[PDB]
Amino acid sequence: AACEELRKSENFSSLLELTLLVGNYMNAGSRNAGAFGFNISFLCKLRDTKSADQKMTLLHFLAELCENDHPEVLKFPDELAHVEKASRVSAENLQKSLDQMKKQIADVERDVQNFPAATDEKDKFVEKMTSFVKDAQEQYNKLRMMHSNMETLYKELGDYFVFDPKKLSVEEFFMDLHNFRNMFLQAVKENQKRRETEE
Amino acid sequence: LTPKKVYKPEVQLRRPNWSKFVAEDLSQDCFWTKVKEDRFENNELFAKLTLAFSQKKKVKELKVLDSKTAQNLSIFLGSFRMPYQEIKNVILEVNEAVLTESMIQNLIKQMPEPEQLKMLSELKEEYDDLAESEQFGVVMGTVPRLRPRLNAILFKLQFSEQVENIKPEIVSVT
Amino acid sequence: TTALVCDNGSGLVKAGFAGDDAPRAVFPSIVGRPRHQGVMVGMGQKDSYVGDEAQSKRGILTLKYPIEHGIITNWDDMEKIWHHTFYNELRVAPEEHPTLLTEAPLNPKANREKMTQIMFETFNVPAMYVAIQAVLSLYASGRTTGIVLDSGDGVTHNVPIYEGYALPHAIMRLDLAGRDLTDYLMKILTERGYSFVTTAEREIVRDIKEKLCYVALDFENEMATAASSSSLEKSYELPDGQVITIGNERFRCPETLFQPSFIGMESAGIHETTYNSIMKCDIDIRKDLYANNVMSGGTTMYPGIADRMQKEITALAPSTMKIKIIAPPERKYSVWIGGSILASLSTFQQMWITKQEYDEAGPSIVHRKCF
Amino acid sequence: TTALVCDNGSGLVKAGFAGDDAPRAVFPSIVGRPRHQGVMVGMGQKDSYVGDEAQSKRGILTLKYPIEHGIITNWDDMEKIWHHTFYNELRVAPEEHPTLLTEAPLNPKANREKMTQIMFETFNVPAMYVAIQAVLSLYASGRTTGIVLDSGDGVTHNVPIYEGYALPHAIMRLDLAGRDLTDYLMKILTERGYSFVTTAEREIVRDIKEKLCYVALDFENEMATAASSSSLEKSYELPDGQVITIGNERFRCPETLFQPSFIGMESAGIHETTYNSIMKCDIDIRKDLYANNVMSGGTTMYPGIADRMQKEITALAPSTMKIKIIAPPERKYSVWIGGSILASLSTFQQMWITKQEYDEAGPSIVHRKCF
Amino acid sequence: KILTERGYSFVTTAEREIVRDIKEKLCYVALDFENEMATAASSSSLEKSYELPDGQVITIGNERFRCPETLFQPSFIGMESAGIHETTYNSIMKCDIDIRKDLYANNVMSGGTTMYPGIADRMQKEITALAPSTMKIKIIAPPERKYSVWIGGSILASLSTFQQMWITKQEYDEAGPSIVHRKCF
Ligand SMILES: Nc1ncnc2c1ncn2[C@@H]1O[C@H](COP(=O)(O)OP(=O)(O)O)[C@@H](O)[C@H]1O
Ligand SMILES: Nc1ncnc2c1ncn2[C@@H]1O[C@H](COP(=O)(O)OP(=O)(O)O)[C@@H](O)[C@H]1O
Ligand SMILES: [Mg+2]
Ligand SMILES: [Mg+2]
Repeated sequence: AACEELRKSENFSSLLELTLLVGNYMNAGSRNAGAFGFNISFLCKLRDTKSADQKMTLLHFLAELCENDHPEVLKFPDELAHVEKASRVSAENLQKSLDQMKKQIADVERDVQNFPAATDEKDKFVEKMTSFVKDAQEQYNKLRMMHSNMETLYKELGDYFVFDPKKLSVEEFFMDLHNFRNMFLQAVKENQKRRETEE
Repeated sequence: LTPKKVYKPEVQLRRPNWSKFVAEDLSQDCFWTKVKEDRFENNELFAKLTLAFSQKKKVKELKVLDSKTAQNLSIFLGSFRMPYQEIKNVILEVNEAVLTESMIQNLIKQMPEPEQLKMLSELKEEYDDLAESEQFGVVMGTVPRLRPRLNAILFKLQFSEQVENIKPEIVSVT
Repeated sequence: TTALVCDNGSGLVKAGFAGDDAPRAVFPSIVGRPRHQGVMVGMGQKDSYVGDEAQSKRGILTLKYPIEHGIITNWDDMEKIWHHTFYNELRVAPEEHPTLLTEAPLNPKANREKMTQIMFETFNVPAMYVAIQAVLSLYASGRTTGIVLDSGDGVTHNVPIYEGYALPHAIMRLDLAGRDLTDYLMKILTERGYSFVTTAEREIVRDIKEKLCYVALDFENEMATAASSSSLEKSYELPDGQVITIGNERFRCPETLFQPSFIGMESAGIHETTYNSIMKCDIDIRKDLYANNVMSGGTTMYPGIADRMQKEITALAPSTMKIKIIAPPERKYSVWIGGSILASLSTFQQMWITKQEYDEAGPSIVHRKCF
Repeated sequence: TTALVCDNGSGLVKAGFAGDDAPRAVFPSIVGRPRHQGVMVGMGQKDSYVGDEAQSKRGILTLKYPIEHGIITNWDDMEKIWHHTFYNELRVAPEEHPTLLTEAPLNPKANREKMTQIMFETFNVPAMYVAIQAVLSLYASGRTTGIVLDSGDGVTHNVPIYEGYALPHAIMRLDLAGRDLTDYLMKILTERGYSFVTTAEREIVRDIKEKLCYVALDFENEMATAASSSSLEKSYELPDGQVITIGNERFRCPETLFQPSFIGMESAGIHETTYNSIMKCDIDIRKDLYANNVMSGGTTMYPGIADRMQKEITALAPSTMKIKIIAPPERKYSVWIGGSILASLSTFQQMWITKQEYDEAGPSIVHRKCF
Repeated sequence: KILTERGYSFVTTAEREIVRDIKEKLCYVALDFENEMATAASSSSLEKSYELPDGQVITIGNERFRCPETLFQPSFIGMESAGIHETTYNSIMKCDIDIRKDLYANNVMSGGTTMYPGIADRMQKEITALAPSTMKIKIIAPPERKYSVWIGGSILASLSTFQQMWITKQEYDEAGPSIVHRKCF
């Protein structure tokens, strides 16, 4: 379901150009002078960049600049809807469990074939366990086709996002973007509180 | 592609220290190749970024006492906070409700020499101008014959604690 | 410039000036919020009441403690505690007065980080310092060596000090103190039919614990005496006028301090904590530590605790040691009195953490400068 | 008859047969007792859980270590450990199988006396032996000469051997190993906010130390690296699902092995202990001890310890000598493997302490027959 | 209290049985309270009718899910205590840290007050919101949970090991009526 949902990109364009222009002026003469880009998970640490008087932050200064110059950039964090529901990991051991499932069903199907004739009327092994293997191989092939559909959709997103299956820790990718959403809403509300206090 | 604008500010500014992406690691269809941040350029923005993100008297004259004696007395006098003549009266009355072992043992350990206490007693007319450790040595210097008197003070205050220790030991053996 | 001492305890804030014997502002640290529908318009209806006002109007308030076991959880409520204890109680400007604070040992460091950050940013003092409460109790005792058991409302800690040299490998922290005793008394008062569930009733049970409870010298003989005859039973008047009568719960409440397994905690009592903190020390100082058991904090304010502590330590120690529990009558405020010593010392004036050192080194100098 | 090797270490009992390559039964030496109230009648409610079962049900148990610093304190608990490792893990009869035990040097003699008396009266054997662990480690290294630093969970001892002749005046014992590292990690984990007080939480902090900790090559550069950037920080999942993240405490915990003054001990670290054990020997053999520094024990299982040990000994030794730290990959079980050598040797069969010799000589043959 | 909003007055003790029958028959627990309140305010789809024993017919809307919402929200009836899901979470968090992974998998509900047909999904959503995300929140709600406590008594009284734990007549006559504290829990 998440591979079928993940088909959309961009959104953030305008604030990253504003932060890089302000940030290259701050980092000029340092190692980070003339930086072509910066990390999206670093956006929580804009609040850590305090001023000289320690009354406003770089997060507060960019929010005050957007309130004055460009009053359309501030509608960015309402577009971030599935950022909070993108922080999980579930891979790897599904193949090992299904290979354990395929090995154990074949162990059951071998010993059903190798069992002798039932010498008692209470021995109801042969009727029900053949129906179990008929149930299990039907359910495993439902699982194997869905895992192949899981592997094809993971390979389709590998061609879509032009990435090989190595890149992970997406839960730390989107927690910082969700925390930047709450930090920017705090910084706009603090700047509106600071303007109302000065009035 | 083009290199970024290498700014040269007059004042060194506070900066966020990110891990940058160089032009070798940029792809063709990345976001950073299409960045047009020079439309956001403003000299007032750089001016605001430059502007925002750029009785006690304690000496004390020590006429008689040295530095180490005056320091350790005033530490204990600050620990105890009694007036000096009140300390003199409780010693003279031998008030056993007030007096303890650790008060007396701190008094003997931080007591100055009797030659220093006699020299402090010779300058009683300048009592308000002396230091707080030196004010205590004047009031303790009001009693003369220091080492015989203080040992007699020491044994009397220890006698009640000695009787309360020795007597239940004898009764327990008996 | 007169300094300030502000012991931010778990249950009661004790603040006042330096150079004074008694603490000027002693008030409990609670933040109240109304839980009912206000129908009368106007009349100065505040959304929050801090301190004794929260004690006064507590029938229509939910009371929150911002400190739990020495760790400040809610920080805006702690800012309301600090704003009330500076501007309303003391009526002082914080930017013209230094303010020493107190802290439990083995505290998480981010509490010290945010305490230093609020004390240098919101209430921007010229200087502050964070110290240890047991060193202040050993200051107020007048001596130099000794082991201190300081037991407040959240934290009971044993710290040994010999000749001004502490031993940090023998500091023992136990999270069992007067709020746990108040909750245990709220648990055991339901046997007699009296139910106390809300936070308004917790103040009533705490007042019952402060008035009527005491430490038994022997637990089993007192339990047999209270089971046999109704001579130990006492009465108390509730604010609605009902009279309650309690028996063995007078001494079952502080007995959790000597037996923590009443409230399901694995660790041992305060006497075994004191004996293990003595035995963790080096051997040649141990005779000095057996003779100078200094007690402080309000949880050691029961009228049976010094004789029980002497009996338990003399049971644990060898027989040729002079056990002497130092229990002053002013031990409830004594930590503050030690702050009144340490703010008034002439040699302490170089040990302030300044504003300029904070601006140079960030909020990270409080680990390197303090102990 | 096949023999048994039962290394009764402070932390982990390692028991199994003779001639094998790997120990069959590795399980920690804890005895658990329930500390709450049972409400369900029956259900096989044991009064004691021993070993991995005490690891499994550990949320309701108090876990007691029978061994502290190589000295067995509680002897009935050690009888329960021996009963579990004979009857439940191995499922063996000790009346028809010999047993070799390992012991730290400079042990009190009555520990060996009661070990011999329990092994000869309660779990009475045809024969048993008590040996030194460093001799077994030098057996498992495959060499005749060498200095052995063996560091289990209570005892870190340096013993040098040249050509099968040990020097008893150069044996250096230090009571600092992985349990003190566990307690120091419990002390320093409370700095970040995570509190661990019970005996159940000691196993969780021990698992954190086993999975995440490592020996730093340079402590000042690693502290500057961890202070600068959060690249060394690592995350771990608790059994209740909470996730913790630790930084410099990955390498501050084994740094007590090179700096004991963090936990208040006066004695020097393991590198100067090994260097003084080298320099206490005679002058001809020191080069033959400089190239054969054999490490053993689980506490030397950190993935930074051999290069740090080589750097510190190379700093201490003269420069014209080759320092070679012998660090096998199987050094955790290696003492047991040395027992699996020494039980299989044909010359060792005359060195058994038989039952007739014990019944003739009392419990006094164990001092003159062993080391 | 809230059935007097629509014009139906019930003040006697005889009428409490009728309001209890209305609570037993028609009430249910909403999965989300705000969305169900907006749904009931928007359309008349959730409204149901009940027949009084004299012959009158009442019709109720949102009061089907405002009455058992007080279990998850006690501040409707003016109580300082928190809801049953936060009480369950605090009783889990008061336990030791090793056993919580069992307890999150073994939420057991009993009593007739947990017999509403919406309560288990709401309880699972609230505990799943409170717990960390790596925990399997399982709630065991059998269909015979109204009398299951009694059934557990019929488990315990028929046990062979419970024959030694009875308080006899002779122990009562020895120790007075005070042995039940030391013998039981
Ligand atoms: N007379 C008394 N008897 C017993 N306990 C008391 C008494 N007076 C106060 N207390 C307890 O002491 C606590 C206050 O201690 P406090 O001085 O705040 O210590 P700290 O500042 O270390 O928290 C209160 O919670 C109360 O329960
Ligand atoms: N991989 C590892 N990394 C770090 N420490 C370890 C590792 N494995 C074991 N330890 C530590 O070493 C100890 C085990 O060493 P061992 O000699 O088996 O102890 P014992 O024999 O006394 O039980 C454990 O207490 C553990 O703390
Ligand atoms: Mg305090
Ligand atoms: Mg070992």
